[PDB]
Amino acid sequence: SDAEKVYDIEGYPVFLGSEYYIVSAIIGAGGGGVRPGRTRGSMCPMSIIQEQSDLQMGLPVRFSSPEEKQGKIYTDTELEIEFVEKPDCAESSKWVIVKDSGEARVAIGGSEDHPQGELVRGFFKIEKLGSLAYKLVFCPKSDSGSCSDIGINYEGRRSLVLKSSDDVPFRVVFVKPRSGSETES
Repeated sequence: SDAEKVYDIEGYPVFLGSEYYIVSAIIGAGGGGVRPGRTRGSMCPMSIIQEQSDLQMGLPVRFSSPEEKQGKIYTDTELEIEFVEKPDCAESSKWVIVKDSGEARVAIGGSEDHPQGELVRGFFKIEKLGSLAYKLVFCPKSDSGSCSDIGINYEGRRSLVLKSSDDVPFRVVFVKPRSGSETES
């Protein structure tokens, strides 16, 4: 329920709990998928970067919801995101918002990986960006009544950040990884 259903590029619903690559949509600004990446000035890669090549779909993620453990994903509904793999220096691969430079960025790891005061509590949501794309948004807890678009900060590292305006979202589509009898990690 709530709005419209979110589908992968194959036309199938995006399911909570299943693995999906998040890659740049055809109407995007180029590039591939996302993955944890090196943080400028840190030994532990806790930033999220977008691949420069559309040949690289990045690392898969799985979506979860505070209302149901399974089911189809609908736009404009609360979601939490996590990569299916995490660095050993991080306690988790969950996506979080870290604000400590005027400009909030999307990172991985929770309260055990970042100073509490730096994290911004809230939920993610997937919004439809036409019929050829989607975009991710983050809705702060305290800011009850406003969500910021997730966009790319182009600086050679294509890192994911929260945009102040809604004119520069990272346009994406969802791709299910290939499998069969088993999907080792």
